[PDB]
Amino acid sequence: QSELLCKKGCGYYGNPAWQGFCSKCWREEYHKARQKQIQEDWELAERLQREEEEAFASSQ
Amino acid sequence: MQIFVKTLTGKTITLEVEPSDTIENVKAKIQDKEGIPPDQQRLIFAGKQLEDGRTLSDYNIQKESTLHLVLRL
Amino acid sequence: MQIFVKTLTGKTITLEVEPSDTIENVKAKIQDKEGIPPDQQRLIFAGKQLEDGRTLSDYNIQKESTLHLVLRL
Ligand SMILES: [Zn+2]
Repeated sequence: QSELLCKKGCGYYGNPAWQGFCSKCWREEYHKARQKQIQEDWELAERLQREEEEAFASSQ
Repeated sequence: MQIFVKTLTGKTITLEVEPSDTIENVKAKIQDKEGIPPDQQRLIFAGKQLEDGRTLSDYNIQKESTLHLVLRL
Repeated sequence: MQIFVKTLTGKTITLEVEPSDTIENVKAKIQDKEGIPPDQQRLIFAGKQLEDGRTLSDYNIQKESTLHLVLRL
């Protein structure tokens, strides 16, 4: 019972290295943030795709 | 380690890589499997287009990481 | 960092660990020294039996901390 308790409040102790979360809660957060990069990257990929197709057709 | 390259057309290439591997060498690896030439490949990770002379480690591409592939025209 | 594992039979194993190390990996470390298999090991800290898939940091095992070892039968 101190300030070191996990930030999700699941009872286990957090780690300074994992920004306050425990091992299991940090995994969920990590997966959550990774899900977001894939999504954003897919959106970037879409833009680059549209642009390559436009730049192509801007030839012949 | 292992990372994944998702195409926009429903393919996920699974590559066998090391953090030391250059982006250029990763694009050679994609050629080995998909037959797409390195200079016809745009790789994306965390909102950046991946630069040829840099390495996976330079971008913090770790275990399980997922990039995207766009073809050049 | 360094933590200590006291047996009930007059042995104190001194381990070299990191807060990120899993309980399972700590039990592998004990095997390296004592030859006791991980599945024959119960670890105790602050009144709890230590769960395999959790880490030292999950239990607030810091520098100098002392656990106990009971053998399974
Ligand atoms: Zn937690």
